[PDB]
Amino acid sequence: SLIKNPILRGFNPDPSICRADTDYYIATSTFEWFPGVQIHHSKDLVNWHLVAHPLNRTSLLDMKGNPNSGGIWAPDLSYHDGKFWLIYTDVKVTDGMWKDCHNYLTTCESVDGVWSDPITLNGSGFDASLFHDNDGKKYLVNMYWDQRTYNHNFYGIVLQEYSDKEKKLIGKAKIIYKGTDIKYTEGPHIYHIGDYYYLFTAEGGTTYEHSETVARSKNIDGPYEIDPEYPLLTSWHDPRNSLQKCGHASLVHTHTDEWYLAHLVGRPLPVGNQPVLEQRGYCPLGRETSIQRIEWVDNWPRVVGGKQGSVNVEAPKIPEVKWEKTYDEKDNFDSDKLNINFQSLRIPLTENIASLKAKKGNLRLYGKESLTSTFTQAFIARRWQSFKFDASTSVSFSPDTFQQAAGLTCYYNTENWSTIQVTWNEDKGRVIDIVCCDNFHFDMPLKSNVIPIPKDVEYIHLKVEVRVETYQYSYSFDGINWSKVPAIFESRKLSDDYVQGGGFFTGAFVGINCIDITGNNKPADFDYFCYKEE
Amino acid sequence: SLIKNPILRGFNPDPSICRADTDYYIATSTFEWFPGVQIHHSKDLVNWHLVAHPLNRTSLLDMKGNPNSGGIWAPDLSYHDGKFWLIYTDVKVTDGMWKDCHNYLTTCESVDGVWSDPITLNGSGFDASLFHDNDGKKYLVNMYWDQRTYNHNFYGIVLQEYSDKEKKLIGKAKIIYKGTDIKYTEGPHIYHIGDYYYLFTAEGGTTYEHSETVARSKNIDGPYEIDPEYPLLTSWHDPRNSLQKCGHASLVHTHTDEWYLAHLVGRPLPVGNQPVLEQRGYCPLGRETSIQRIEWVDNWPRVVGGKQGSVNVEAPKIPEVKWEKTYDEKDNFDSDKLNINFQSLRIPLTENIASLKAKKGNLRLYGKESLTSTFTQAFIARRWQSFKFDASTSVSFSPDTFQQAAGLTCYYNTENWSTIQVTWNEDKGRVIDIVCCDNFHFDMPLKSNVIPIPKDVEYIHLKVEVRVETYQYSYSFDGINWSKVPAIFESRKLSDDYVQGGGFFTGAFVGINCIDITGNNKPADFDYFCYKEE
Amino acid sequence: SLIKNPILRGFNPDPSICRADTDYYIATSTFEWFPGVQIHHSKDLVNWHLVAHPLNRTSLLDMKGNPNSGGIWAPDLSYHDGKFWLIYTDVKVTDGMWKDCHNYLTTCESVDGVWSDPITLNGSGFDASLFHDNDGKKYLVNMYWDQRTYNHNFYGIVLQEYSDKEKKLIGKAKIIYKGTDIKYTEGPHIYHIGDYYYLFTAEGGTTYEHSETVARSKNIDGPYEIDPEYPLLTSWHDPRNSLQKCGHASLVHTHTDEWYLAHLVGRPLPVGNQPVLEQRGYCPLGRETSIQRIEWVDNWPRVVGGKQGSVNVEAPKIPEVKWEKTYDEKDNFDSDKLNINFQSLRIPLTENIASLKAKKGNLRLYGKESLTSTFTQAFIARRWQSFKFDASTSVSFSPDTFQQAAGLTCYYNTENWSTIQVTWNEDKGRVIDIVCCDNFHFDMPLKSNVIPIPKDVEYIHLKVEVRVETYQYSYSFDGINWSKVPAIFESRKLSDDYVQGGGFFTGAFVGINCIDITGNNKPADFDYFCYKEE
Ligand SMILES: [Ca+2]
Ligand SMILES: [Ca+2]
Ligand SMILES: [Ca+2]
Repeated sequence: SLIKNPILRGFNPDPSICRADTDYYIATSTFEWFPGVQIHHSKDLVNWHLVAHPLNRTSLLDMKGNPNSGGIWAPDLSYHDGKFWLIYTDVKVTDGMWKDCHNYLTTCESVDGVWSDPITLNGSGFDASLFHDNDGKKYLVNMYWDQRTYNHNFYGIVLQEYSDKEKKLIGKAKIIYKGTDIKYTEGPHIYHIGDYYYLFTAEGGTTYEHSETVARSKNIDGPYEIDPEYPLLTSWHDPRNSLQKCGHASLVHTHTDEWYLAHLVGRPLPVGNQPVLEQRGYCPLGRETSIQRIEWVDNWPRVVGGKQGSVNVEAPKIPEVKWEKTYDEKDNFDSDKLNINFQSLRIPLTENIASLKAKKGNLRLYGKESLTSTFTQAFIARRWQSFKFDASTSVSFSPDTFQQAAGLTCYYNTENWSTIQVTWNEDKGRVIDIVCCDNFHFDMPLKSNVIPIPKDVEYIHLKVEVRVETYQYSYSFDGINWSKVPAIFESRKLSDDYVQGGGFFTGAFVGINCIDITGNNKPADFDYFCYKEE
Repeated sequence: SLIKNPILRGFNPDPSICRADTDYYIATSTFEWFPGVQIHHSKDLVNWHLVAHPLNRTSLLDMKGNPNSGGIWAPDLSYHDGKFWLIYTDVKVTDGMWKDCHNYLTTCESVDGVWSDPITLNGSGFDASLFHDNDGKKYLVNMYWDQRTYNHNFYGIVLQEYSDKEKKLIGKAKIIYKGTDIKYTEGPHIYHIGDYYYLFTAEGGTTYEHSETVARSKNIDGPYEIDPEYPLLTSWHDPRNSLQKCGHASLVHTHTDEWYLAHLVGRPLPVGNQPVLEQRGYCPLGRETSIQRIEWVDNWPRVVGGKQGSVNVEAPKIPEVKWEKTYDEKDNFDSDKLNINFQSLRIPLTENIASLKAKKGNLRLYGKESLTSTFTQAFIARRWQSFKFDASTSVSFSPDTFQQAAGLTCYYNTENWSTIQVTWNEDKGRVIDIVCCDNFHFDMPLKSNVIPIPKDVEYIHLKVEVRVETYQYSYSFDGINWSKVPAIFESRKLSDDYVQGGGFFTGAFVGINCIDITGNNKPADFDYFCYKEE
Repeated sequence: SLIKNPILRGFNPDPSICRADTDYYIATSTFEWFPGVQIHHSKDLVNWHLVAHPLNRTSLLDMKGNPNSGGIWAPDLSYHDGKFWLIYTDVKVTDGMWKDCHNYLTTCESVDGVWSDPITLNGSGFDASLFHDNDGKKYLVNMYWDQRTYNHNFYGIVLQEYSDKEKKLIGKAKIIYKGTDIKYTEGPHIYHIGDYYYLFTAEGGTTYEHSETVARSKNIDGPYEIDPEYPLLTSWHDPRNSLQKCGHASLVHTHTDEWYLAHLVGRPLPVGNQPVLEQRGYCPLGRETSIQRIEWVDNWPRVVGGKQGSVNVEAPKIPEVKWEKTYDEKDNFDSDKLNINFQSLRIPLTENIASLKAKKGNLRLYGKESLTSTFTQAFIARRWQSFKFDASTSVSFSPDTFQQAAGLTCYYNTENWSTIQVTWNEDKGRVIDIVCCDNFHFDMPLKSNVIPIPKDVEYIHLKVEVRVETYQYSYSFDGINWSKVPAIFESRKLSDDYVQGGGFFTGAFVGINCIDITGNNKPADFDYFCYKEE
């Protein structure tokens, strides 16, 4: 069988792969999207399904007010002593001389279970990872941040013993490794294999310069020798490769005695007839997860097929297990549980923000704050996972002020989004309008040419057609006949590469929202949500 | 004798003056500074003292993660039916096409008591104010925000009945007034006096273009006719006047049948030999509160002495009552209660952040997040209230990493501050260092020329000398002999006028903090805090 | 009758008014536009006509390569000893800590005669002016530039005797006046009237803060006393006045013993429902010339009708004399003299750039450099002189590459313009296209939708309709039926107030050009040029 990369499409960065007997799991980072930490499962490493988000209660994860691309950075998922261990990081400051954050540990018998109250770790840097050694000792490793303005911020990798008995870090923390001249040394994981401790790190930063390198030591404290052939993984030198930004990896040893390496990538939109070294590309699907096969040479791991990483990869010798889709293309909102592929921003949804119970067969969003708010938005959304797809919904809404709007939205962060809305105007009553924000530049391109909605229309149908480099919205008053709204958007503008600011770590979403600035919590009822990839 | 403006110095904007029998109060806005809403008291309108901050627990005010210059905007303090009524606004979004915010009402029989849990009002704009009519009815007025990108955002003034019985706004909301051509129409207050309802509004924005205008109507919902002589109050046309930005006013009728108008102002640093129309000034003391005498002509109020506002103002006919200072110039941290002049950022202090109990005679700050964090800083500060002063402290601190730092800080917001710190270096051990941020540009100007601290020094004394246009830090190991540190700072860079971004609404502070990025909560012990104006 | 301001419409700044017996003249600045210095004539001060541009040969004026808004700044025209004297300034550096410039004197018996080769003066500042005293002595006054970065650049007014006999400045130069606290002291002119030397200066800068102030002395050297009522002229304090930016004035004493004051102004486009103090306006007609009546009070001049400047002004007691228009609404290019309302950029036109002698009834432009070049553009243009007008042309052109284009253009400077062009495309052949530049942001909004021109079309008609806040281009293949190009432009973007950079001193023009990058000098024949105001 063949692995066809990427294995986890759309926004799914920083893969932490972990084996539990013959089950395989990957944890990916979720940043401001709630509930936190995606966990996907596989039997064969080829086919994956989404199965859990452990961080689903305020006591585990409180991101109210968190900056864009703050919150959950690279997660670390392990399996030891018969249970799963999750190290996660809440990032509070995403730019400037500091990166204030807090690391925590939680555990659970199963990935989809009720995770334990969190244990407080440290905050010396992000990318915390829990290593379970073969002598029963446990160690936390993370990057150590140097805020000093005349120094590179990535001071190296710190190691400190973790005591499960005391439920805290113990002993002295030590810097064990400083990285290579590529720098941005982060993503540490340790593996004790045969004669060595192997320290895997990401380097170069999570852009086109991304890489993974491996160092080794006979003792856990180092010093570590660097692979003479470093990096292990990178496509920096090959701008034509389908998989770019190859780094932030983690290693798995299969029950079939084979070796695979999960890592993030970006897949740029077509760059066209433009300088291939200069214009490396825009990635609206964010950072995704791929897996490479590893072979060993002179006691160093090496990527089969070359450092750049390959698209089609020989799968492990395991019977094929494909999964049915975890969502319906047309979700009629007939269940009381919101589909696992939907997230909301920063905080748990409550019945005062969203309800599937108020009116059977509908999702009712009670209007809250605007698309620019980092507090409470009545907004659920799912990832773009293809460059070509249709998404649609229909909504009943009776706004009586321009302070009320409900609609379909393509969204990256609070200053990068577009939306088609049902809202209201003094002279025309209920109308369809377009609103967008392009790195904090706001526009309403239709101006007075909004589209009036007849009083007798109950559900207004709204659709977006995403077609690689561009996308466009349409509406329908009968669910059959659609009309195009003349605002065409560039997909590249909902990409990690385009958005401004220190945090550019998520990806494009498509979703539905209800805004009510007045405080009246006006309800909008959505009859369905469609997502269909082409 | 005479009132000498400003009556409330340093950061004290948006004055809401309120009479209760023969006591007078002014509430001012506090934004991200906690506890919220400053209330000062006076018998005579001449002498004022700081007495309360009602919003002092999370159930009233939850500002964790709030943007700079979000949180508490203009407050509204009234006295009716034997108790005080405070309307306040928590602003969550301070820039862009929306200004997401939430208005609330709380009451108390005394300004310094335990205020009631907040009643939820609306969010259609800020500057909410509660008007008690003489027929038992009550109304809320506030600005109505228009987010549409092709429109000015200030749509006018909205009115809605408030029901004390039902604990909520009732009936329909109505736009009662659209303002003049100066626009930015906000700060609405209604006064029913004789035959008229008078509607006061601030206009022009809280910059050098600030003003106040009065309109009147026979009925509460208008139409309102505008004073032919508008504005009531403004120094926009007079760049040389000592008081600038004159606006956002409230009216009081004294028990001596006299009329006074509290309003905000800015007092620029000397502009020097520079064009007086172009460089209107930098105000490191933020917006302060002044009060003018009012006289009535043809049933319109008029500012005695001219629209620009005067520094010296005839006092009401009340026996003078002066107040003891509300702080000591040298605070020895000898009491279990932190001085009323100190605030912290956003959230309640807890014993895990700051303690006066852990080591009596010291304030112990347990290190938390950096100076750039909008979450939890172990940082207490007080307002600059003069252009010339000294402030100093001494600190006992044993950092073992550059991730730990404690010191004296002059601070405006998370991207505008400077500090002298006890911290640590690999080669020199404990050292004194300088850090600063100038509109998100960071620097550490001493570079390798940090100042080693001898192992035997227990408390390191730190001082800032503020001298109008500039300020500079010094240190001492003995408390007697000071050494200047060669980094000279510009006071104008800690001013409303200098700082970048949509929220520029506080003012300069000086205080003491402790940072510990590691997560070890390393304690710094501060023996005293001095503040002495020259 | 009444004078109706402005008397000189469109780009006509810095008026230097001059009486010669019973003729009145006003010179205005022309910056990079050639030939230099516009001179208008009048018998009555009510009716004006454009009659001369003295600086019409390279020996007088060499601006090849000059920065936008460099070249000819405020001119100074006087009449004395039977002839005209013109002081002019060629500014080579328009931004930064210096304003490198050179002042010159030329003379002529008539304004439309052949002016003498220039006498080199000084360079210590711009705004040079020649004062002829009644004792036969003559003096140059100009502003004196201070480049020091910590100082305001406007050091005051320098005075130095000029010797007609020696053809140079003689003796020592002296600073005679430092200006008021408004600063930007420039535009000095001295008038010896009765017992005083009156020194008039512009202050505040040529923005909405512009003004004129008068000071006086019994001796030419000062000290000068400043008018207690200063300024003499300004509308800074009155944002609603029709005439804004009132300053940079000159005084005339008529032969009827009356006093008038020529000055520049800006007339902003409608600002709409926007804060009147904040958005003072965009002026696409640049800075225009107005005239006020002067009365004397206590030996100080005073502006009749108030300092702000009036639109309607009592005329002097002189018979009214009206002038024929100086252009045909439809210019058929039948004369071999290019119409006086046409200028070109920087350099004299030669028969290799533009010729009326190549084909009778056509203006042939031989393609040169792009719209972005400060060197050689084959481009002639006339001022926008109303907010509402049609301009059009028809062009015969056979481009065979996208490197060749000819058409109609609205133009402010090299990085602010738009144009409709006849050009060429690989797939479609000859095409109509649109190109624009918006503060150095370039766009071609039609993209691949360039408009094919049929092979048999010999003249392509091109037109712009300017309609206050917007304008739009159209074309016709038969001169009868017109098609609109779907692109709408904002008139405010061709305004002094919108353009970036240190020099913002001209105004919008409309004209015709031919570009040929290949070096083939391909000819474009223009059959007519229409300009009709409405
Ligand atoms: Ca349904
Ligand atoms: Ca003490
Ligand atoms: Ca012709």
